[PDB]
Amino acid sequence: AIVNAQPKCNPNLHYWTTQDEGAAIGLAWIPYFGPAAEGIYTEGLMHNQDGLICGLRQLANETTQALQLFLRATTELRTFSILNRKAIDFLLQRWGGTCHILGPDCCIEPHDW
Amino acid sequence: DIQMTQSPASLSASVGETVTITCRASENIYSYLAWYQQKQGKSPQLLVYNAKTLIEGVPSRFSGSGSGTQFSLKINSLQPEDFGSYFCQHHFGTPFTFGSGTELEIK
Amino acid sequence: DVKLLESGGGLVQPGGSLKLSCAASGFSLSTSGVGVGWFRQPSGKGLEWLALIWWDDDKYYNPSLKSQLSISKDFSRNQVFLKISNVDIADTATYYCARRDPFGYDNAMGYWGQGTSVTVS
Amino acid sequence: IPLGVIHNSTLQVSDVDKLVCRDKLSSTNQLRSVGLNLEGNGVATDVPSATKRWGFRSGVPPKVVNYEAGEWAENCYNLEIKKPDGSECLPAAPDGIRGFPRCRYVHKVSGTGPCAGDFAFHKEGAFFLYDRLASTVIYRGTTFAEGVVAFLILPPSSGYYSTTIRYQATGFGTNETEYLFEVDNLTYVQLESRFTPQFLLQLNETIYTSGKRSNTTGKLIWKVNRKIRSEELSF
Amino acid sequence: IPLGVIHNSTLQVSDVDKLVCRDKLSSTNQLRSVGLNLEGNGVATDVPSATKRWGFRSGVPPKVVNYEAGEWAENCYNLEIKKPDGSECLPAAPDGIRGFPRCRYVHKVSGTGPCAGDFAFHKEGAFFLYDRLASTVIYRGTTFAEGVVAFLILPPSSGYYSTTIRYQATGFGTNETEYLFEVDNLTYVQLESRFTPQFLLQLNETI
Amino acid sequence: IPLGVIHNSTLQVSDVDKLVCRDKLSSTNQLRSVGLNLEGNGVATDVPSATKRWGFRSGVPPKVVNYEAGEWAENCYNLEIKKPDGSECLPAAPDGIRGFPRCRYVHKVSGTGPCAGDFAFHKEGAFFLYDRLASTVIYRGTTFAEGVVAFLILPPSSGYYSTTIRYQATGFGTNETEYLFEVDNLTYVQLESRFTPQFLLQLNETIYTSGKRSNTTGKLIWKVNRKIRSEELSF
Amino acid sequence: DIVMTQSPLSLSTSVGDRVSLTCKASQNVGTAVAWYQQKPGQSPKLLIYSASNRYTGVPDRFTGSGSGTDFTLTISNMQSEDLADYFCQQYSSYPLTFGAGTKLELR
Amino acid sequence: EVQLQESGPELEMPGASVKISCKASGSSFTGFSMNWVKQSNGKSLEWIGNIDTYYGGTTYNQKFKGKATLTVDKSSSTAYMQLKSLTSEDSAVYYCARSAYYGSTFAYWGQGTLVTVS
Repeated sequence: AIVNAQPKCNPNLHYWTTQDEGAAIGLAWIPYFGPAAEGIYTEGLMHNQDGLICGLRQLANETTQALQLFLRATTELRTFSILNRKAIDFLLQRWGGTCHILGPDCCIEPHDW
Repeated sequence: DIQMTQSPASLSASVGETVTITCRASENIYSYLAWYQQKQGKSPQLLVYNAKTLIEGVPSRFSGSGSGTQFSLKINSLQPEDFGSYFCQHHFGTPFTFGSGTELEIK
Repeated sequence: DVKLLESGGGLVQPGGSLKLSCAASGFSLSTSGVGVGWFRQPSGKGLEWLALIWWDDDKYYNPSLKSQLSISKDFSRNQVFLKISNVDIADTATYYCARRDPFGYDNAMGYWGQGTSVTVS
Repeated sequence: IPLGVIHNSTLQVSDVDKLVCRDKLSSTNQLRSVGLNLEGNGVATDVPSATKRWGFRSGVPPKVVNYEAGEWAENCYNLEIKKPDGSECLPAAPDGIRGFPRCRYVHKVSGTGPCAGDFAFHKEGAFFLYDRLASTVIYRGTTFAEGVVAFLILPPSSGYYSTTIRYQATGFGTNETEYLFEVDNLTYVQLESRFTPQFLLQLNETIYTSGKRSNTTGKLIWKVNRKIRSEELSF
Repeated sequence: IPLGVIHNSTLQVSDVDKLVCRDKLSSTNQLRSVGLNLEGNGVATDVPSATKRWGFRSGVPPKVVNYEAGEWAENCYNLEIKKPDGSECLPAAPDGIRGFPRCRYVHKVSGTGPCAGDFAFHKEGAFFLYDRLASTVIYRGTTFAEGVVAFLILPPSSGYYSTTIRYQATGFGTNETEYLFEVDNLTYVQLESRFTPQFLLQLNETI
Repeated sequence: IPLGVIHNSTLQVSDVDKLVCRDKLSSTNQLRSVGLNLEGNGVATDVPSATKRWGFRSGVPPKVVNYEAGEWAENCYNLEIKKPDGSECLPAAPDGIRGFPRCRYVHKVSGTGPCAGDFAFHKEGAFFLYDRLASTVIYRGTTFAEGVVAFLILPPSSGYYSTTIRYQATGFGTNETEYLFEVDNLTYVQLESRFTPQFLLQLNETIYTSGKRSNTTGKLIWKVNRKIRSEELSF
Repeated sequence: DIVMTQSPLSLSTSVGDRVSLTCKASQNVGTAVAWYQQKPGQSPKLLIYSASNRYTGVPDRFTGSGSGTDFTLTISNMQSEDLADYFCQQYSSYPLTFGAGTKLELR
Repeated sequence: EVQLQESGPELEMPGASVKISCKASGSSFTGFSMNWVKQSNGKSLEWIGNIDTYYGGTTYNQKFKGKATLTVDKSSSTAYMQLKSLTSEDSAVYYCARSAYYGSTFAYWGQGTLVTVS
């Protein structure tokens, strides 16, 4: 539940991705028969359902500080990873705590009777 | 769908009198709010967006306010060109529900 | 009013190479579209074209001499240069660095440097 | 660094003291670091404003960061600018760098000036978006794609053929810097303010037709404002 | 990208709806990405067939991938080929790239021709295997090794000194190219088909 | 590779078959890879001893590793040494390398000799600490900061401006090698043994003051033992 | 490249004479032409601009004319100080070209 | 600046369908994915729908029963809506006007067209 950016926000995200689900032909899979490099990109346009995009722009805005401060702390030149580490800390905060039923963890199922 | 309302159904005022209009939404949408105005025989013009802010070229008299389920519009020192229909709108995704509407009247 | 200046290499053996230069002491040459260039008058002859240089990074050459001629510049010092491969006695001439004079319509270039000359031996 | 979690139709900060499992991180493909176009914040696209947004500073070495797929940019820039002595200015892009995948109007600049600084730097810290790597520095050549990046937790020829407006620079890295649009070997139009690439595009109505079209060995530089064109106002 | 779990005497694809603990991933050192030699599929070893298996295409920039080691290769290749104007063809290997450690018959090619493409590409998409980095492109110089990467979940000087047959190329980037073995500074033996590296090695009975 | 857990006021090695949850890895920021100064083991800092600690060997290619924040190094070294034919010796530092953040006395060497090997090699397997990257090899230019690294599981202008001592080398990579302190364009003093940077700093009591100060077209090189200064003992 | 000619190649003169000179181009210059004056030891100062206007700081005796391939330079009320080599140039196209030149001989 | 051109108001027979259209007066419409709204009988607005300006994909208010045909023709700078099964009670001002999620973009329709039946 966070506040939307105070910049005007353009809700229409005509966008592109490298995602391409499936592989109709193995030739697409083979680099020799692969698409021109820009061909990996695919495109569509997001609409701001549930107000998420303007909030996203604020998320990015706040993130330019959080991220760059981190980037200054990095020693890697091209910082290819980060989110993987975030997944690691998700798990570290989720696991190794005490956890039978009473602790607020482990997604405990209702007891069988 | 989010429901929206506005009041007073109309608001008479003398010219140069400050007025306010208020509106509500059935759920808190974190200020995805907007207001519009029109003269009779004229299309609505956006006045306000994002709850509290104004479309450029809207005079300083206007002021957006509130968030979520409760919000309002104030016009300081109302002028004759400003008497007209008013609307509110939902921007938290679609459909873009509108307020019940209000209209200014001249004293 | 620009103190366009001339400089260049000294006497050279024919079949040699020569570099010539000029500078605009009275003008930054920072206006976009400044045009400068060179021409020569061997033996009291008319205004043979040699080259054009623009502040907009445009270069032109007299194609008959272009095979042996190159334009260079050093704007930080308001400098213009020409280099000529295979210089020989046919290249001895009166020379001038030049600049647009009306400066911006119909060329008119027009404005002249101090004048320089080239000889061989 | 907090991430926005999409839940109950809203973004939520991930940096909380409870990892509620209402959202399940079933895989690493729910992770996102998507780039966003700076332009989508209502940020000015004037070529001079772009210059105004860059720091032009010598400094601590540049970094880039890997980021996720995101929105098309309408305006982006390519740069050939060099120091007044013809020295290279701004590092050439590093290997594997290419311009952003979908800018519709990549602007390009050429010419020289002091071109202050080493890496420039964005004044807001906005990332340049080259292809899939966000940057703290402006690279020569490839498209700048100014933008920002958000991290969130998840629950046809024109796509590259579009691109407009190339111009000369007079000076660089300072408020006095000027830019001139070039078409048909003609240099005109200071791009002073409020001119969309399309505003400029319609001015190709002048090429060999409505004014302009020199009858001389070369271009005369008309000023942007026939009033706009500043026909015959080159000097 | 599926992985095969080794259990109950068979490989099992990782994409199942339960991560059964009959096998335990006690550590990251059970992970494997071992390379396999393309040749182990009965794939032809003819020097021309190698050319027949290479795409010779201009294209999207090359990538390499870190992978676990692998089976010995009997045959692998080196390239010095340049375009007819003497231009370099195929990128030189990048630093840290080196030839596969255990090919028994690294083969080499030199000489010039059109050498079509810039990243070549394997026609099967098979990885070139350069030491611990698999590749989508042929690198100049260093040994290529053909193969594919398998990903699985785990529950002496002759080893590299073997290697034979270096040859000239007449033309390049086509299967019209002639390959000629060089011996005693003589260029002969078209290598067109059915010649093992040892078949070729015994030809030195003429030297 | 063992890591030390801090628990009950002592370090504990992590390479055990039981993971007791008395200690919890709540986040990745409890992990450390901190560098340590080799000198903190009582290791000699004499420039000749430093040469004695390096392998001077051609070999399997060098590697570096990212490491954590840690103690200041009092003595560290910079190298310009080249092979007798004037060829470069020891690889140049890799891009982004800079000298260690806190060396108090970086010792710099210049001159030539056989400079055996290509990768040197620390004889202890100790890592040179360049900025944030530990190394198996000596790099030219930037500060060596010899040291070791440990991994852990956790529960003013002088800070950079300090640095003294630069000297010539005669020969290299062998224990016949000679090193000569240089100040005020005077090369002097073989450095015997046991000379702190401060001992050597004290030798600047002779610069424009107590003796020395050659009266000739250039420096005369005194041979160290006024007895130490070895005034008029240049041959 | 483009042929340029001028005439008369020489003109005898006296004071008060109306000097007439012309410049011809093989190609249609369209008035992008200029005229120049020169004396030994001196640069060839600009006389005519855009086939008609005297260059500023040119005496008002000097006039010029024409369009297309034909242009002129004239001197009303000639003064002996006007003896000079005269030239013209084509600015409508390049490589740049110039007239064969003319001279004046007072006597 | 974009303006959404449309023909004047018109009488229709009952059961009529009407293909409403608007032509943008400029290029910005191409990224707009314009909204449709309605004022039946001069009443406060009902959102009607929107059409993607690149793909022509659409959404509509689910209270706008029987929807409308919705299409786009980017090459014509135009977008379309079609009224269905009309009755006099459906008389309304029909807007091609675009209600942006936020002020970063906007477009509107001033034509005043109303469809009526009898």
